[PDB]
Amino acid sequence: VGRRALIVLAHSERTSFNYAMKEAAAAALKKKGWEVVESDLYAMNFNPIISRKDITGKLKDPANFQYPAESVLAYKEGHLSPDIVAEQKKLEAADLVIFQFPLQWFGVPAILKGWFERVFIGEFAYTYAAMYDKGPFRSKKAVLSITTGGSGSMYSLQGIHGDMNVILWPIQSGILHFCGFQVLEPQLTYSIGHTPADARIQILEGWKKRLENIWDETPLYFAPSSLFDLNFQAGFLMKKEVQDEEKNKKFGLSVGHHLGKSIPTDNQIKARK
Amino acid sequence: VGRRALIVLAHSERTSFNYAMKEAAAAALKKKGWEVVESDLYAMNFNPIISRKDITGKLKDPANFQYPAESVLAYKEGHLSPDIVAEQKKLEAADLVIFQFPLQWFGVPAILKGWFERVFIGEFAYTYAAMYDKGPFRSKKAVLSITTGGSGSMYSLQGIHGDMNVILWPIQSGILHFCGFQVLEPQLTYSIGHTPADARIQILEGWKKRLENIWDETPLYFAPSSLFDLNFQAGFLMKKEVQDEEKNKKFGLSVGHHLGKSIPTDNQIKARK
Ligand SMILES: Cc1cc2nc3c(=O)[nH]c(=O)nc-3n(C[C@H](O)[C@H](O)[C@H](O)COP(=O)(O)OP(=O)(O)OC[C@H]3O[C@@H](n4cnc5c(N)ncnc54)[C@H](O)[C@@H]3O)c2cc1C
Ligand SMILES: Cc1cc2nc3c(=O)[nH]c(=O)nc-3n(C[C@H](O)[C@H](O)[C@H](O)COP(=O)(O)OP(=O)(O)OC[C@H]3O[C@@H](n4cnc5c(N)ncnc54)[C@H](O)[C@@H]3O)c2cc1C
Ligand SMILES: Cn1c(CCCO)c(CO)c2c1C(=O)C=C(N1CC1)C2=O
Ligand SMILES: Cn1c(CCCO)c(CO)c2c1C(=O)C=C(N1CC1)C2=O
Repeated sequence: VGRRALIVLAHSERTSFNYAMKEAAAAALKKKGWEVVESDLYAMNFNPIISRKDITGKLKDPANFQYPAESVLAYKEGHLSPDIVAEQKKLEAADLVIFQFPLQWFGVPAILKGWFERVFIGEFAYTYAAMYDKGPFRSKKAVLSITTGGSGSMYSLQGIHGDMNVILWPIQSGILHFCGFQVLEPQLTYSIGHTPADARIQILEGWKKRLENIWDETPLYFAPSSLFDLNFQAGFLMKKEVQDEEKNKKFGLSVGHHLGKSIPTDNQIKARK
Repeated sequence: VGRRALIVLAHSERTSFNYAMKEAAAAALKKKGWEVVESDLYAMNFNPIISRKDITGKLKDPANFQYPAESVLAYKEGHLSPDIVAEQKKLEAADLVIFQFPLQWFGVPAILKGWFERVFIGEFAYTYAAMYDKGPFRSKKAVLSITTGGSGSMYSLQGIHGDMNVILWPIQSGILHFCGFQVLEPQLTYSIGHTPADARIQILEGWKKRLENIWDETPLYFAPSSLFDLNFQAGFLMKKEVQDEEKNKKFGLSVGHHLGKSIPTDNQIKARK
């Protein structure tokens, strides 16, 4: 189970609904007996820009600096900047990780994106030998609580912005599942700017009612790494046997693995698949 | 045609392939007679975090600060941070806009994301009344020149990362096209870290050769806003007449508008559709 949760919030105002959402989760998890730790990126004067300054030790190759390799070495020998180290310590402790933020340009706010780049360092958050389902965070669960200005119909299959499921894919699969995370269903609150005071209060309570059994939820579906040949020679491609088996299938496995066929409904929004 | 071009580079090292790619682009356009401006975000020590400080004048509601509204107001009254305004002037002057950068966590670097968040202010870059093809940058053309660590196979339909087209969509559609931009085929250079010196040399040459007739290229396909009911009351949904004619089509219109059907091949990578 999970006695410990980490809530990462990416918003500058104590007056925003996101802040309200953060407080709601905290109070709800605490009442249930969780240990809650927060990462208010803005209140932390958080630096979102990767650079050589993330390494306090001596680079192996100062003339041609390469972040991936350098930050790994830094991780292994113990000389990553003190702030990155402190977030890595929170992640390691946490069972549940809650990412609370407002949608900004079809994605996560620059400051939170930076958090991922500087914190989710190789060896720590992922390895090529243990990708996705076999990643380091496989015993953890992650959820995204997003707020938007645009209504929900704008993000439907016929909505001008298009299918939200496509927007969520890069984040939930690309960042979260890749490191081993079990991604739970996203908490999506559309057009929070056009929501009556009474509705908003219910949203807060709904969020809290959910967090009471958050750990027992069945996570979103992602194609297992067992269906792919996990090696550079093979190109990390889906096993031939698997390709043949799926040719008889109507729907693709996920949004990223739509396989030219149809995408199973709300693959990145609803579980059970 | 276009005489002016702006290149936004999002990389810290001048020894990187990205910097080399940016220099090639510059050289090539200049030889063909273009005015070339650059935004080396790392070199500029660019501030990517949106805050109330992006507004130098008097806010309208300082105690309940809402970025979207306040920032549009500062734009219209002219009290947007000087640095943001300097970048805005670069966009207004450019016909072509090239975005050079390494893929990081299935998206653009945090420093570029922030650049979008702070420079693409309402009214200036977009208006809900002039969405997508009718956006402010409709006479401009934008291109993504991306470098990757993973191989092209990893991002094929049967690769572990799944379709690259899905990763491209939120950026090319949600950010660039939403603002009016005519998005041109991305320049995708895979596993650049595992590419021979000679190969890298030719890559640089093909980019330069491409930039010679870049303006004459037919852009990627996006469903035109004429197909959707552009009004809140309607929820910005596809017109019924249009939904009806598409019922018999086998393919969806694009990645975001797959419509539960089959996404046309390389909708976000190859033009003509
Ligand atoms: C740079 C940028 C890019 C954006 N890009 C997109 C995009 O691509 N797609 C999109 O859809 N949207 C986009 N948006 C809009 C953004 O998603 C919304 O403005 C944001 O989600 C609104 O929520 P908020 O919590 O930040 O703040 P607020 O707008 O303040 O709204 C919260 C509301 O709830 C009220 N409230 C606060 N606390 C409480 C409480 N405890 N109880 C009850 N009510 C409360 C507030 O008074 C307010 O009316 C963008 C915004 C920015 C700044
Ligand atoms: C935080 C982070 C997240 C990442 N996330 C992802 C991800 O989600 N997906 C993914 O696929 N990758 C990812 N990557 C990897 C990244 O995309 C690659 O490391 C990057 O694209 C490599 O290119 P480069 O130009 O930055 O630099 P470099 O690694 O330096 O490589 C350029 C190569 O070309 C050589 N070179 C330089 N200039 C020239 C020239 N003029 N002519 C010929 N050769 C030259 C260099 O010596 C070197 O060997 C991530 C990296 C980081 C740091
Ligand atoms: C800032 N902002 C708001 C909210 C406005 C509330 O005042 C909305 C919702 O329509 C939106 C934005 C914005 O910057 C970009 C939007 N395009 C990418 C999809 C968008 O829909
Ligand atoms: C740093 N890095 C490299 C490059 C390594 C070059 O040796 C690759 C390519 O496999 C990758 C990364 C990285 O940080 C994260 C990756 N996950 C999001 C998909 C990835 O594929």
